[PDB]
Amino acid sequence: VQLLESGGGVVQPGGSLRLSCAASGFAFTTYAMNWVRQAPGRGLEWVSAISDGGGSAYYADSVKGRFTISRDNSKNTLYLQMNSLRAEDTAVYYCAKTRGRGLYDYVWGSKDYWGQGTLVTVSSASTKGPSVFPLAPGTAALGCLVKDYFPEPVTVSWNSGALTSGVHTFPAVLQSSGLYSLSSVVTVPSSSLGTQTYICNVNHKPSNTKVDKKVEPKS
Amino acid sequence: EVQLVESGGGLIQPGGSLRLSCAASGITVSSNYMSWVRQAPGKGLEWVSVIYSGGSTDYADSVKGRFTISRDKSKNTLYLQMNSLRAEDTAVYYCARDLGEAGGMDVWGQGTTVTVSSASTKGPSVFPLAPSGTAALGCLVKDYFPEPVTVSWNSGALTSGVHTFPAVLQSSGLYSLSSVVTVPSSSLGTQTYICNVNHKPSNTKVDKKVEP
Amino acid sequence: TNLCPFGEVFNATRFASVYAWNRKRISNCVADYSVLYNSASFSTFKCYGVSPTKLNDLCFTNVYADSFVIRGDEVRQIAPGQTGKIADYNYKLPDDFTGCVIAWNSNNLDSKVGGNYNYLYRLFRKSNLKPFERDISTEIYQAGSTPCNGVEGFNCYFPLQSYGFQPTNGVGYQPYRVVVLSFEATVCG
Amino acid sequence: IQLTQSPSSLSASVGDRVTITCRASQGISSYLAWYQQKPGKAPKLLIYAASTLQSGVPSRFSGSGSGTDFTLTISSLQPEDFATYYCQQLNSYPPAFGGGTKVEIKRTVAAPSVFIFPPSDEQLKSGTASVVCLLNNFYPREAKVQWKVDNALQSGNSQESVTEQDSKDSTYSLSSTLTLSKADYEKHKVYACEVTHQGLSSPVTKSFNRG
Amino acid sequence: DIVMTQSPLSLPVTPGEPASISCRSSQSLLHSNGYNYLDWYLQKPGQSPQLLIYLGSNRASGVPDRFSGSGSGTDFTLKISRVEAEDVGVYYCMQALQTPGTFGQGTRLEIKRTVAAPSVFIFPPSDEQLKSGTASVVCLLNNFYPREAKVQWKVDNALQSGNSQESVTEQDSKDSTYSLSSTLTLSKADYEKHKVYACEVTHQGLSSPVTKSFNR
Repeated sequence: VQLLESGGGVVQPGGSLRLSCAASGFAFTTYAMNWVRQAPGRGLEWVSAISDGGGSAYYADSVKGRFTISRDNSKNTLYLQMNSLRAEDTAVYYCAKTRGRGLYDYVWGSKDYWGQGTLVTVSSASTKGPSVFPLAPGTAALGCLVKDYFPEPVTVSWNSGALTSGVHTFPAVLQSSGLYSLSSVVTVPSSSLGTQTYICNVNHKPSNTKVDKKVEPKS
Repeated sequence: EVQLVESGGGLIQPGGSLRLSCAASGITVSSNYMSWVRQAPGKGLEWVSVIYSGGSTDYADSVKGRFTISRDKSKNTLYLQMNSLRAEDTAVYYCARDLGEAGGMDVWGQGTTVTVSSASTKGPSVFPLAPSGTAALGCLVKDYFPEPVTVSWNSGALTSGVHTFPAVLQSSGLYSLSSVVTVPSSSLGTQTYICNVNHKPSNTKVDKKVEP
Repeated sequence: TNLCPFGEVFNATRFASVYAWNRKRISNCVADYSVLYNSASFSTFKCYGVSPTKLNDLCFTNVYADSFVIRGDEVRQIAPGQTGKIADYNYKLPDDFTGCVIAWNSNNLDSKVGGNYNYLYRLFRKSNLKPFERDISTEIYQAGSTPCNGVEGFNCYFPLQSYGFQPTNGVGYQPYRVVVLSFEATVCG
Repeated sequence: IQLTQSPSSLSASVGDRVTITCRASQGISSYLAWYQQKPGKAPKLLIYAASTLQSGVPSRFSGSGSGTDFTLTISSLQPEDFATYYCQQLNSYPPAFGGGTKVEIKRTVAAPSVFIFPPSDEQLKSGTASVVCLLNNFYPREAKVQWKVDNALQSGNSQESVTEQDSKDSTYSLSSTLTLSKADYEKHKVYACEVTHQGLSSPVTKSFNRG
Repeated sequence: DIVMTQSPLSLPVTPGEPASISCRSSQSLLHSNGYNYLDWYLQKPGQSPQLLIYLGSNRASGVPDRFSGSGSGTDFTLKISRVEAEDVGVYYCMQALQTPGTFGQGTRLEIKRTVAAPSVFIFPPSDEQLKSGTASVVCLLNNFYPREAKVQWKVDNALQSGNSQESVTEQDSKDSTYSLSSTLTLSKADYEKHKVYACEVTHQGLSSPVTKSFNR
């Protein structure tokens, strides 16, 4: 089962974006699904819920009128268009599938499987893909400093996914300017620096900025 | 709460006929797909038959024309008639509620063994295996037909150490097993050991004391 | 004046699921039943009244063409006198049938990678369907003795399961579009 | 369709991650259910729809797979997990089931304690006499047991039956049985059981004389 | 809007011990048919939530036999019989009866473990940052327990106070430890103008505060 979510990025305050979520591995046409969102470090807030063949939709008073949720069961994909976007609407948006298909198994009820999440940021924009500089290396660690990038999320991986053990990508911090910057490190045997090449694959996509940088020692 | 409990199996001469029952509780037999699955000694699981809610019935080719499946809705039991039985039909027969692909057979019966032989029922002889710090003693259940013999000790008052071997078939054609329990070397002269053998096939119940 | 529009039912983009079959009534027309029979682009074509030739040598009151998609392995149930999960619970043609069943593999369109779950089939019903019935309910099936109060869960099964068509399945479990024309004047041949 | 699971037998220590597979010959999407059958008891549905765990089953069991390659994993083996496991095809009416796979549990070596038991006087009155040798709580399952009457190795009369693995200490038991008539039982005085086993420095013999 | 509140909002446990989060609502959630419509979700670090309990006491598909929730009407309680490292996350309760779904503020389970000290490391800025005008010096504390630690930036042994910024990760789900980075953002001019930049790290598992340093 998979609820994969598309869309997401920066839109101007007072603007309009539409998130799609595409599901596979379940009936869908029989299950009612909802959209839940949560603001960075704030807890979860409910947004909307639609029944199994449209025809029934409920939304939070805080969103009545601006967003409209709908779906196309022919294409097995749920959407949610929101307009009049403001300061308080920037949060990660998750589609969830409700558990039951019976009645008394209310359409905005218990959510059974949730989506990975797609983040929407609402501000007078800046969209700069980052600078990627080498953190220069028994056991020892090396890492990437992805500096001054905007909006969120940046995703780091080492050796195109082969490295994931000991890896620590930290949460981005917002600096005196409004740009972001975070650093990902990884610990490895001090002796293997000569035989294996460490590559960090920084992929800040919302500015199409895939950047692999080899990380090598300094003497 | 929810439990299928079968009965009706035993020894039946070939060409013969037999009917098993599988009374459910908690599950309505007439409202699900209930199937009969059977397992031959040392082999895998073979589906025998199924009866949909709707009333349709399906059977494996090895059983078509000899066996019929049905259900008494007013007793919630599901039965399966066995007719013109072969030596190939000897097996444990389980009945379970097939839930299709919304889960599998999730509720199963306890199983009721069916044995299709030309032989007759002989009851066991239960001579004692006795002791010589830990010491062990046990009962020996010799020459019975068919299975099964059940052995308990002190009516369930002794279950620690007790081991009951799976029976072995002898050249005679009958079976034999031995149950053994290990006890401490000081219980001999104060505790009383009595092995209760029950062979339901011949309605024979024997209890035997075991002295040094 | 013009052809019966089979191009509307056989060469149509989407097919209905079996539990909720589609039916098109056909009238004030007449079409050749010998481009279909001599099509050769169909794996099945079996009639139960008379043969596909004389049929277009006759005129009928009204002709209906029901259409849905099942597993190829169940097409043997779209015929009079059969029993199965499709002829009992989803679709049932009468024992006095007069008409033709036609069917072909659809694995290029109805199957998807990762499974196509738009095709449902009823899997639980407390009694089979009467001939040409269409049941579209979705009420929780109660399979125990205790009522379900409208909550899917144990012995409380939502009645429709999904064919999980994937292109790498076996041909006895791959998508077969089916069309059944029944005959009871306005069209002829 | 036929399913073919493998490895037919498998054996691994407690705490190990164990994986069994089922190969279907045609391609069955996600219609497979995995059951577990403890000896003497009926099976238990462990998982349906390839990956969905059945209510009540512990979480250290999980399925993955689709198409023709299905996998059943026990992420951390516990002692009571020894059984037979069988895949089944949901969706084809004659429900094809796989042949079965026996998981046995490994352990530190354990020597067995041997004890012999002469025939019961109550028995001899009937003409047949049954000497029995018992090996208790040993692991691995393999052991030799040779009878010696007087001091002759016997061959052709003994028979042994081993039990299943104990559910807690994963150890076996075994009894060998010599079968001779009362006539021959009384021709001889010494009866011995020579048991050799991996956990034994050198063989242990346990005999007894008539009377 | 039904209001939900759970307590505590911080529950510190030790592997093998039980934990118990309680969550109570404004209006009763008993019966829309005989069931209590209030569920429990868990959200691990970097992950989207997942149902644990539904309709009050019904374990979700896949969820461990160690999790259970009880109560009825207005008083609910989720209890983890034996806590495991892999269970650290935030747990929210939610009512599913009325139209605005509402959840709790969350209860952050923190996992308690043996004190561990951070491996400290410091990286000099890249050659490519300096073709930019700014220079960033990272100091990393890796795999340390508790989250209580403070690092100081001193150039030529002069304490820094306004440049360093820190970001910490969440607790691991295997080792149950934290890591933290602190970075000095200077200008090429001001960096070039010193010799020995170093990091001073204090922490409860470090008897003598460790300090690493490099020279331009």
